[PDB]
Amino acid sequence: GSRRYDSRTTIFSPEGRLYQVEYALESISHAGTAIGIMASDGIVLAAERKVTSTLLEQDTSTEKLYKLNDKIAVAVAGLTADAEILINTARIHAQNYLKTYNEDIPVEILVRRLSDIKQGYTQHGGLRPFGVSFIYAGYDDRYGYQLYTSNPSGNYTGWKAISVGANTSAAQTLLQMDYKDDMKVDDAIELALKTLSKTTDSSALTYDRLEFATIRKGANDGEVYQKIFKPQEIKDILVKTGIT
Amino acid sequence: QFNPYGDNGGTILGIAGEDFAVLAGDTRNITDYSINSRYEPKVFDCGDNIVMSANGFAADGDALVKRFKNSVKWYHFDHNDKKLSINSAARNIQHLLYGKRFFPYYVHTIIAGLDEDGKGAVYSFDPVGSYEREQCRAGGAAASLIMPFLDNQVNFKNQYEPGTNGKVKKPLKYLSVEEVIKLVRDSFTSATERHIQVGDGLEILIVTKDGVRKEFYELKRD
Amino acid sequence: GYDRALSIFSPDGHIFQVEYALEAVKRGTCAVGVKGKNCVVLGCERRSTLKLQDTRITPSKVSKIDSHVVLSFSGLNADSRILIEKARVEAQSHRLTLEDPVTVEYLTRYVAGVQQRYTQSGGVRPFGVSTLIAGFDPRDDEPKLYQTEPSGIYSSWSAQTIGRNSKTVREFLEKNYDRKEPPATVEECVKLTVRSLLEVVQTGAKNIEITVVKPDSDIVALSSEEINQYVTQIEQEKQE
Amino acid sequence: MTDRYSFSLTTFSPSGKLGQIDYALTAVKQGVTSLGIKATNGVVIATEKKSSSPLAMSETLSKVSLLTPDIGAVYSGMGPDYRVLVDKSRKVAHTSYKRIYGEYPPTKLLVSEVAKIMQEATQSGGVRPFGVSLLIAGHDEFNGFSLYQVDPSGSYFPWKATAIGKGSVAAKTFLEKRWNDELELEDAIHIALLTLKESVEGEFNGDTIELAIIGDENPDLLGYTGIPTDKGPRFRKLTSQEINDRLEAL
Amino acid sequence: TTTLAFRFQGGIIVAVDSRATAGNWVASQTVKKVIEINPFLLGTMAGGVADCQFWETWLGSQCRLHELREKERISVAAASKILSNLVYQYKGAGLSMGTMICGYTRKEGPTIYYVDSDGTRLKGDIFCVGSGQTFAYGVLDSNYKWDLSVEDALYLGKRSILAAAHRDAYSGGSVNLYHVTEDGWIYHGNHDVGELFWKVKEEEGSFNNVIG
Amino acid sequence: DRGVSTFSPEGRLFQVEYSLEAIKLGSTAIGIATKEGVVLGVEKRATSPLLESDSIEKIVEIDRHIGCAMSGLTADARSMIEHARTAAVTHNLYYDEDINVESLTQSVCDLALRFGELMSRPFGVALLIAGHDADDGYQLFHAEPSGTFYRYNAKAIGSGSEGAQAELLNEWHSSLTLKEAELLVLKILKQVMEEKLDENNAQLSCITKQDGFKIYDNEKTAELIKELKEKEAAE
Amino acid sequence: NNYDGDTVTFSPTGRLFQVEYALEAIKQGSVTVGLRSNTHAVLVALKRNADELSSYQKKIIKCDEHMGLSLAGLAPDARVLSNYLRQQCNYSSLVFNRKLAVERAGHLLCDKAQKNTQSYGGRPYGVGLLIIGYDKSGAHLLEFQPSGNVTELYGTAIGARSQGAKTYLERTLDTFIKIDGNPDELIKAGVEAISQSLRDESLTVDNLSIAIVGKDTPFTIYDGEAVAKYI
Amino acid sequence: TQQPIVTGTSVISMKYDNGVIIAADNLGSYGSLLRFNGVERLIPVGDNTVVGISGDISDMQHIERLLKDLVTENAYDNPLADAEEALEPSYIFEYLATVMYQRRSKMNPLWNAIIVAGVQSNGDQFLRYVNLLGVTYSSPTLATGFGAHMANPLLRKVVDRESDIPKTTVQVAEEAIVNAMRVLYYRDARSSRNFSLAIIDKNTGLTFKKNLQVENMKWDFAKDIKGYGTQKI
Ligand SMILES: [Mg+2]
Repeated sequence: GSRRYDSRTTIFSPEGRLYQVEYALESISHAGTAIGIMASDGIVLAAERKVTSTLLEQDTSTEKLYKLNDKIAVAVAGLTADAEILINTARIHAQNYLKTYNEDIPVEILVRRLSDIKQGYTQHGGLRPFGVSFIYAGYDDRYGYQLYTSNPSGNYTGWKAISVGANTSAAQTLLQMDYKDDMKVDDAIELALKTLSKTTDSSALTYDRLEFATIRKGANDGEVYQKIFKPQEIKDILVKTGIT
Repeated sequence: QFNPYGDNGGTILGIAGEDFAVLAGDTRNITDYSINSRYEPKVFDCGDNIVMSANGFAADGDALVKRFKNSVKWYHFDHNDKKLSINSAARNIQHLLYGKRFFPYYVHTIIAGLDEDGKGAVYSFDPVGSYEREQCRAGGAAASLIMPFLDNQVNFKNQYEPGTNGKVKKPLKYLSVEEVIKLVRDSFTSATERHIQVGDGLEILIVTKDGVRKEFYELKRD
Repeated sequence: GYDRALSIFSPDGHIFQVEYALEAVKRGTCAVGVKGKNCVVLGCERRSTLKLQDTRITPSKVSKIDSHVVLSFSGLNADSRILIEKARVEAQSHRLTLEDPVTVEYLTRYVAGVQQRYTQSGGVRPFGVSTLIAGFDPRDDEPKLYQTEPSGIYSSWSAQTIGRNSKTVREFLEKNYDRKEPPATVEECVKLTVRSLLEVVQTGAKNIEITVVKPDSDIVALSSEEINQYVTQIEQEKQE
Repeated sequence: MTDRYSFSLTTFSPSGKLGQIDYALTAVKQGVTSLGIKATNGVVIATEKKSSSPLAMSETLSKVSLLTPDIGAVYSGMGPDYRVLVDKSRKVAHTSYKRIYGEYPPTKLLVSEVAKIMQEATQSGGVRPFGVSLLIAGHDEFNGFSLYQVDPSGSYFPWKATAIGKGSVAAKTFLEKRWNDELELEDAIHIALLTLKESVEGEFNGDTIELAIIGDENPDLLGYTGIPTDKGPRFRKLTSQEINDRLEAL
Repeated sequence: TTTLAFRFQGGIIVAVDSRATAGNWVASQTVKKVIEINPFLLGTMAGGVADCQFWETWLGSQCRLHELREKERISVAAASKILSNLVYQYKGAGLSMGTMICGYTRKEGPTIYYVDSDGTRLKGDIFCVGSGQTFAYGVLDSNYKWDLSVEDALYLGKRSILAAAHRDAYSGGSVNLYHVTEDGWIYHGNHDVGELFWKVKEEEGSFNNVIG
Repeated sequence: DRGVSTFSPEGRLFQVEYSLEAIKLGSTAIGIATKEGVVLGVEKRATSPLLESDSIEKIVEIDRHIGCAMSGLTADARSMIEHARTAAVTHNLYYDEDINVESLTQSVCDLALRFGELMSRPFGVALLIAGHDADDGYQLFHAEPSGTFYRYNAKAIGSGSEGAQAELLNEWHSSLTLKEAELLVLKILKQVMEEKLDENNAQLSCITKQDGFKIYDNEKTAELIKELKEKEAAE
Repeated sequence: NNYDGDTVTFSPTGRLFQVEYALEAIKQGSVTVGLRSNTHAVLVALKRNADELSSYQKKIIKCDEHMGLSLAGLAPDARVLSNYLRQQCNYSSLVFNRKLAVERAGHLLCDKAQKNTQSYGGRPYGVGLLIIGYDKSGAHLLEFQPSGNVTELYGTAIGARSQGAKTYLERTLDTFIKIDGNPDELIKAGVEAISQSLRDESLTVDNLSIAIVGKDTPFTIYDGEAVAKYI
Repeated sequence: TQQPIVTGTSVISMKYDNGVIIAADNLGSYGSLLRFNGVERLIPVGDNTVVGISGDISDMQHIERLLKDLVTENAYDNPLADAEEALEPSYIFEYLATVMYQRRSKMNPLWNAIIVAGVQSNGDQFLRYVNLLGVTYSSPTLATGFGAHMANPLLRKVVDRESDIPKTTVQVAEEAIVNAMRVLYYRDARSSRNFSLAIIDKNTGLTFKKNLQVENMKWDFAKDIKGYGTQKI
């Protein structure tokens, strides 16, 4: 019968590893590098679009940075289509939570929910896992500014600075070298772009090969503002930090 | 509007002796003021020395007896031909009746036989499965006519010993099967006189350790 | 639905999926449980391969199932959340219906039952997780410490360790733990737990987590400095 | 019976490749060349009507399809897969949008919905991916004119101009030289016909070329009059004659 | 029907009448209105006879399963709540039930729970349920003390049923007495109301209204 | 791969035959039926000295008149016990009586073959179901994952089974006392066990008509072990 | 070989190997014998024990007052199929007030066993049955195979070494068919038939099982000292 | 739950020494309207059973089809379909009785009263009743609707108990049935003159008589009856 053709996506190897999760992580390691850096007064999301073209309509394009709600955003690394499935779910979860408790969803609760969904695809159902790794950047009144990452296993962890996608080993070493706890957003912005500029497989880091965002309490008084950078704004910050 | 229930009349009577039991019932079947049958057997031998009668709505009565007889059969299959004891049959019937708690078997069920000590046993059920072991129980149309007579003539209620004037009760001496059958027949003769749905014939099943025996008697046909 | 029998017997009478789930546990960070006279201590290894971590928000290794019971684990992190969630739901369901919080044994039996169910259900793989469940029964001052594993077997332990290099720390505990006289105080119990992890951990910095559970829902997690004081005192006595 | 293939037929290989998606992209590569070019006041999508037989009536086979009055689509790869996608794309534009908001979806969201359908065929049980790459050209009030590409993986990218299928690599290079942000629709149509001629072997005329535009509202194609706000479809398929007229000025 | 149960120094007293009626017709004078859920728990019966019988026997099965799984006697709280949660699922369907779930455990001591077919579950010291509950309450309230002896408590419960059996037309037949201790309930006999009335009247001097 | 419910060329279910191998790896359990009662005894086999051995529950009560001992993948037995208990209690509810040991054993064995592509595999555990009813008296059954149950006068399951069974073959007779059976289980367990038998790594239990099913205290078993040592030294 | 992984796969010669392997389980099973006259039908089974402490596995199951069978192979599969027959016999009685014809009972078993041989996931039944009965057309004996093939016979035998009994019956055909109104002689012929399939072991009191149904004889099984008469 | 629309009135029957007789008129009423005059309400099943049906005609036609189907089904894989394993009256009845009670128990009854008349394999008379409620009973005489009230009294004067059955001949029984049918024609407002009569005898088999008419009617005395009390002319 049908059994003959079954890949069996949800099984352990003899070493105790989930084959598909490991291969999905291998897929993600070829995706454009995304970097998150948390500061005391905000978070920075910086990501690299994959070998673009000159004819690509960049200003209407979104493959890396997505908005989950007004407080939380994500940086994607892997299959974009897979990520959008999960993103729409995450957006619904945040709205459900808001409708139920009349309060914005705390960052971890959202992250846990998405991470649980990914986990489910590795334990039951017989389907392939989502080939996606997220960086969650967000804010709530409990823990303040938070950075998380999830991967196809459904395991998530909290970070001060983190990278996903390609060259994470090189990127994480550079972040670990220059990051400090008392750092500020404008310094983090510079660190993020400097790290990408060194780890990139491209010849030079330009505005058309980047997506950029900041979550700031740099919003008028006790409130938080998300800023998805426009192509021209990414071009300005590249000049400001001294990369182009 | 469709009324799923009907009243087939009839009257039944169970009496538990010291080492025997009787389950009696008239053989008249009716609807309203018409007679359907002058001889429609109402009390059945269900095997394992148990007798049963589900008086009231005959369709539900036949359905229940049929399902119980079936239960006895499957009890043999499932439990190595073990004999269904009268108390186990009673509990089983409770579950059959309560199974239709919200659309009841419109019947007053009585079973009779011998307990595991060889003594006479009668059990009595309401339509939804509540049950109790009793020494004496009439059921159906003329139950209200017969029970008071049995309270007086079986349990000697309100009877005292002459000379003492209310101080000493009449002692509860045991009745023989010939004595019980006389009370059964007089009960049904009296019930036939004063109740229109009672008559035609009386069929008595007598349970002893030897097995089940039947006795038939004519009743007035008006 | 996907009905495929993943967990099945092999010719030698082994369920390889269940055994490979144990290999995932072997990979997991070391966890240790030690019960004193009037307390239980859950020690957990944090691998220092991950720095730049935010320790405020990163999922802690020890989780409260109720106010009186805690659960630590070794193996797949994502898998452990599913068991923790189920256990927490069952803990509240028990309070709702029995009008009494779960015993530590009951909660262990439930979690062990879930793990077992996933070893002979179609379309699912076993949990790559072994747990240490510890706490105190309601209105009881006797310490409780249990262990579960992917196969669904569970048992009580005077002291136990699971995860990577658990063979070494079990070696330490087996010679250092005396049943006739368990760690009489909180100090002694924590000290023995930190000592046992120091056999395996590497640096006694942020690599050791300690959680002390006492009777009557008295659960507290030690800080870095408090643990660092134990680490300091242990090695100063060792220099002799 | 019952569909007993409740497991994924597309799975990650040790190298991190999704084989079936890669192979779907190979099928797309074999397909006939189609292309899209975005101008300032319109978009143009074009392809070759590769007739399987001269006895076949190639007018009955529509490679360029209207999805909504302001959105059109064209493909490269497996025709049957494209046909059912157009059916689903048309329906989803109503069920998940028009029946809710009382208006036709903006290009990007309809593309998003099509992309979702193609992604699900890449993960769902007992199915293979769609063997097509779509080029969806459209217009809406707040986003203006747009042109998207959708791949078998479900990934979609907005383009100024592009080409897919057989001679895509050569065509995209041709488009890169010709495109600018000041093209008028007629200039785009002219470039489209030039670009498309390179990949075509045999006959090159209105009967062997299919070409549509998203441009100005067509009140003559609305079918009714009386409602000022309703001004007619921006999508319009160019006739065999209309194409030949422009082939003389080629 | 008249059923009562009250907590006191020596545990719990449970007392019930025996009558069952269908309209004015006295269907039975020998109804067992105390279910022996198990050797430690008792349940009383009011309202639907079947409903009480069936579901309190069922309760005994659930209590038995509990102690098989947990290796410990079920609490009165837990046992009562199993029944109340069950009848609540059937709420609206037309179940008729008024019962006291009576028991004596180590952790609780003597405990009584009133459980209702509307889903009501109340803990308390004195409960009285049935058509003759008001009559039983009168005797109970005016004579109850925590420091009653097992002998006096047993009589109080018996006398309170007699009060109701007399006045309430739908109560009577006979009085069943139970005394619940921590080591289990103890049956204290079936007492015919007909004989008990004349006995109490003479010895107590009560019921002077009635001619004997 | 191959069907879970596949027949081998010899006419055996592969999975059932493989589950029997898992049961051979299990700790030893021994049952001995006499006319004074049935005795159940198990090897606890703690994997470490830190494991509190009294938490090892390989002997279990099904009802007051039925006890059970297990061997193999003991986690698989929990749902079998739950079913057995439910079946015992349910039958009492429906029939106001104790359920026959055979009927209970049959109800448990009905679960065994409910596997395919119901559960995904057979049970990896064998049970010794011991009890008493009024019809057939004291009974001991052996419930396998094949769905087959055999009644036994004495039976051993687990890793030391065939060595123990050969011992039970010689020792059992129809006039054994309960005390003799107790010492016999302890004797044979001590023979097949790896570690030295004591009250902490072995457990006894029995089912009698009067007292029902009882697991033995470690203090009670310890005395029977000391009584055993002396009687073996007595010749 | 490559076509024995499941029941749904024909071999290149048009064979169903899983069915044939299920058929093999029957041959491993203990011998049972069936035979009838015009008044009575008789089952005779050789029960098998695990060892000397164990009981002897029961081989005969009652289905109704007028019908029953004997098994050879997987006993649980016989329990399933006998339960199914009990229900079908019962349905016939309850609904139609009619005792199920033995031939129709064979048709029902055939069809139930067939569904297991054509579908994926399932498996063939691993047991062979010998059904005896007495209905409105007299005495009957059927032979069920888990391939689905049911066969009405005068006498037969299935199980290990069954060929010896089957040859004996094939010789005795003209004698035992005429044993009318004599249950003890028909049983003797059956006990003599099953004796042809014995090696090393002989018929003891807890080894031999016998059933009988007839004109005025409900299906009744004889075990223990009840069969000592025939040993 | 429904209401009967096109209805059939009394079905009357009785046992006699060698078999049973059953009869029913050929009318399908539509309330007070005597709509259909050629409705056969006796339906033979094989050569040993006749099912007589009163009440709703659409449900009768359904039952008729069930019985027709029952015969077909019984013949399947049954070499003795026309011999030992032929349908018996007792099988046909029990089947119908099951259906009626199941349908009432789903609160969707077949709105009928049915009398299954036949002769069993051993020559015994079968006569049993079942209706929309699933209520069943047997008697030496059986009748439905108005027949119960008027026919039974007349038929019971011939066979008053079980011991009268062997004394009753087919001629006496048929005479009583035919007289009863006349009485019903006088007094039942939903009856017709035309009727069918079936005799199932253990010797002569099934005799089905169609197009019978009520005859020898008394009406002459009507001419003398004038007014409602005091009127003379
Ligand atoms: Mg009368």
